[PDB]
Amino acid sequence: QQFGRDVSDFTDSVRDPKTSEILDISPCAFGGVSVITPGTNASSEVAVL
Amino acid sequence: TVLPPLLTDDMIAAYTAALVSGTATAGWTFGAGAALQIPFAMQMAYRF
Amino acid sequence: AIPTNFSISITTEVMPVSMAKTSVDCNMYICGDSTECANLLLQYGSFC
Ligand SMILES: *[C@@H]1O[C@H](CO)[C@@H](O)[C@H](O)[C@H]1NC(C)=O
Repeated sequence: QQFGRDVSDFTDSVRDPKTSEILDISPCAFGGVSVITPGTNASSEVAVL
Repeated sequence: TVLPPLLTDDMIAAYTAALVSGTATAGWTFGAGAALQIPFAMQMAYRF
Repeated sequence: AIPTNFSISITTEVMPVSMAKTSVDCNMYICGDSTECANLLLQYGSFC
């Protein structure tokens, strides 16, 4: 074997072709951004989720 | 296509007739639990 | 006929109240974060 697939057919597992060291692939980082505000009437400072 | 339903028309009739005969000889008791033998004017007296 | 003795009984019923609330990022779904996909995606606007 050379490469693993996940429970869906994306390659998440790579064995190094040079050292035969088998490595997981993670995603880089992604997600969502939310904003916390008390109201523009109330302040100008925010918190970010 | 169209498929016929499971619960057929005469079944649909015979489940409906037992809604009538049991209302006509047991009344409130027909639905309240075990159906109980009783006169129909007594059932009306219960309802009224 | 009038009931003389009786019983009691507990029955159960079950009914959902919520759902697995999800979310789909478009870039890691319709693109896979290729630069090519994001630039034809502007031809569809803020559909996502
Ligand atoms: C909210 O804004 C109004 C004017 O837009 C201002 O008069 C009011 O003082 C503000 N509220 C607070 C709590 O400062």
